[PDB]
Amino acid sequence: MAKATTIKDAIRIFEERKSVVATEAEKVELHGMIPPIEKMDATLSTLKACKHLALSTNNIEKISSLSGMENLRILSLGRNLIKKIENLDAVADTLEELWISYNQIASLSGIEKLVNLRVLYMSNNKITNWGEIDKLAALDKLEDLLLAGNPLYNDYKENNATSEYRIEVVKRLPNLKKLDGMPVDVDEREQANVARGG
Repeated sequence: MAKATTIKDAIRIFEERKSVVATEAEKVELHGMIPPIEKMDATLSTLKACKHLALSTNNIEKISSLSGMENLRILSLGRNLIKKIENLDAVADTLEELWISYNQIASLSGIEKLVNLRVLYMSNNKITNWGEIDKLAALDKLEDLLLAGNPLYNDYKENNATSEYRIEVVKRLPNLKKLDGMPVDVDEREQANVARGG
């Protein structure tokens, strides 16, 4: 369990605790992070040598290195926790491929940005603000996004609204190309035929 203070301490701690090979590496493969993360001086410097960030379980209490994460492009993460929003803006502005199996969020700006990104995978995300999250989450534009785990979508209908979203994509096809393709089930050729045909 490496903490999150300075760049020398953050990487040295990650090399002695998580036993990883950051060293300002363009691609770092860590496992777990520290929940009180706030000042990422390492991100600020490693930003020059930053491109792919890989993690497994990381809680985020705060985040001051938004510009540091503002240069990330690939994010290999499987579980992360976030309550406020102070990084998803720049992170969503520069990220391209965000892989997040589990991720809990509760900020309208964070969700709108991370979803506004290019392609993202969320099989276990935590969002319950259906009111704005539903459409405000780039629902009518979002390029590629996988959503198969959350109270919002599960509130609509576990496996009854997901496929419905697919029919809305094939019919209302505005910008988004892969708005949660999990429920595709090769039925878009039939469901969208009965929904788009009539």
